[PDB]
Amino acid sequence: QAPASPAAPA
Amino acid sequence: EVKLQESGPGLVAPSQSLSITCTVSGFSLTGYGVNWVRQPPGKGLEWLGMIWGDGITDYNSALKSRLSISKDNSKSQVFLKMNSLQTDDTARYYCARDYYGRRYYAMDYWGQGTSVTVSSASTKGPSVFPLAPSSKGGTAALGCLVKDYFPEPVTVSWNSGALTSGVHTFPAVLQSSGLYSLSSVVTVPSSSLGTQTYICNVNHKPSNTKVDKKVEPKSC
Amino acid sequence: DIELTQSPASLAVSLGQRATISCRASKSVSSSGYNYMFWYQQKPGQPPKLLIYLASNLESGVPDRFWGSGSGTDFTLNIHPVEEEDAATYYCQHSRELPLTFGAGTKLEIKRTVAAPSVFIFPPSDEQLKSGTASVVCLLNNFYPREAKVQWKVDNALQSGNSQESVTEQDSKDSTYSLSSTLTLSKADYEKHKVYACEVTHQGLSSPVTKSFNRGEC
Repeated sequence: QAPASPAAPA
Repeated sequence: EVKLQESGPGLVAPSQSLSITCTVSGFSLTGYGVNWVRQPPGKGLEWLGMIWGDGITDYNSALKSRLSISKDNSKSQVFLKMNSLQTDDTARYYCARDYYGRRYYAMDYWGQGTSVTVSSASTKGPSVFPLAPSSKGGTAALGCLVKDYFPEPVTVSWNSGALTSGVHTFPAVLQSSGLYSLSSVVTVPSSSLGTQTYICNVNHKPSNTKVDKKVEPKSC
Repeated sequence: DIELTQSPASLAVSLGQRATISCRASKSVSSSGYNYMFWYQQKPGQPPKLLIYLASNLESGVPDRFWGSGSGTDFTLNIHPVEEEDAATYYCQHSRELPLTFGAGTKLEIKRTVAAPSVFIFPPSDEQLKSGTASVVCLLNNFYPREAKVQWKVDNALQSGNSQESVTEQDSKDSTYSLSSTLTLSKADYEKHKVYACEVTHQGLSSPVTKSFNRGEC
């Protein structure tokens, strides 16, 4: 359930 | 079967431009993002940038003014271009896929890399010389001396990759001449000298040179 | 800009014992209860290979012996028992903000029982002597530890400043090193002398071994 890297486009 | 392979010049002059191509297969560039990472020889890893599936392109802020990253989904190619090249842009340049496409901004599959030197000096293929085995049926040493090439690197195999065990290809050294030299040795058993033939294949991508060389002793 | 301080820069461990490598971040790399921290293994002539993702998750196909722990700004990579094939450089990276940064790396040396070198010597080829230079190569095959002393003699005359050494990366299978010292002379200086000698001082030898040839001899 780990979200994408915070440094990545959201 | 996931693969990536980098291709580029090997040598570039200072203040000139650099273009590298990363060719992928086994997955679509529509779904996965791809990074450029470089490694200066001796030192460690520096992240250059990323191009995601949707086309969003992220750059290292310190080099954003010199970097350009593009792709072609249909031809499975990712491109890097760097301007105003100085000597400390000398490195192996890797392309690495986004780890499992989960967007954790880590890397699973890398290419083998492409070496780039930044210098005005001209390319120069190597001279190859035998290191013939002495008058020793125990264990005997022979090799090849790969001399006066620029820039790095050279790859050395034996009998077109047939002989692998006992081989030791030494790191290159920079001679006072400003050219590179290494020796590649092999520890075979004494008996096999008269019977079986040993050939060292030497490869220098920057000069496009391929040199096979028979290594025998005797005939004084 | 987040910095990652890796320690120590290099580390020696005995077969069967434990290696502990540390990565300290200059800011927290935590978000939503996950730590955006990764560990790679790089062997020579190869690209880095991810072993650990998100601080503690073990990549499939990587042995149980490797495990990552930590959170916030303090992270560790542990190996136990250490194997021969673990001889490599290990790197940490984060993805908390941009740009992504890496540690400067930790080089892991694998300790093993003392082992002495197999010394050989090689005369300059005939075709090299044609060009006008002469290279005299001395090989020290599969030894440990890395500390070695190579002395050149030309007609029993102690040389200095005209040789260069090159050491291989630790071997994946037997944890040994190999070394090539190359003496450089001109055709003239080479033809002027007779006996060429390589003298090796290594902890695994009782006293210095010497190998030598005379110019002309087979």
